[PDB]
Amino acid sequence: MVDAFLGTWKLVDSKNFDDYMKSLGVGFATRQVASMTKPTTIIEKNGDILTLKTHSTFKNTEISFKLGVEFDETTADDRKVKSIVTLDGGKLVHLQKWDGQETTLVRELIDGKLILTLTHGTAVCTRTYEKEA
Ligand SMILES: CCCCCCCC/C=C/CCCCCCCC(=O)O
Repeated sequence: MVDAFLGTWKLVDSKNFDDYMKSLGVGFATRQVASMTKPTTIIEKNGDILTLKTHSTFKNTEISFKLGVEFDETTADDRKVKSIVTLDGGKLVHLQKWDGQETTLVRELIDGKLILTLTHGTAVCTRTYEKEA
């Protein structure tokens, strides 16, 4: 059900990431470096366990989870959140909760590209990834 998402993906477009980061309280210097990074996202599965790596010249993260089962996560910007990832309408929907706040990270495949939509507050960022062979 999550198979088309699997593989190695490289960032090729980003819209409103600064707005999203600023909404989360990320400092200007971090936003500045992040605005010039092009991460690689690697999504792998082993049975019911997905592992999602995000690699860059700036920061790296890795999470492992089962769909539909809450997990603790420490984000790239050091938020300690309660997370859950599901499939909804064919999209991979990652919801993070902390301090009564929420943000969603929604991934969907359009014409073979992976679109990541990040929403926090009123900020909506769209990042496009292309698959590495
Ligand atoms: C791990 C790569 C880090 C990139 C720099 C991020 C700076 C700190 C910002 C944190 C806010 C949360 C961002 C989540 C999305 C990361 C980029 C993406 O996967 O397309």
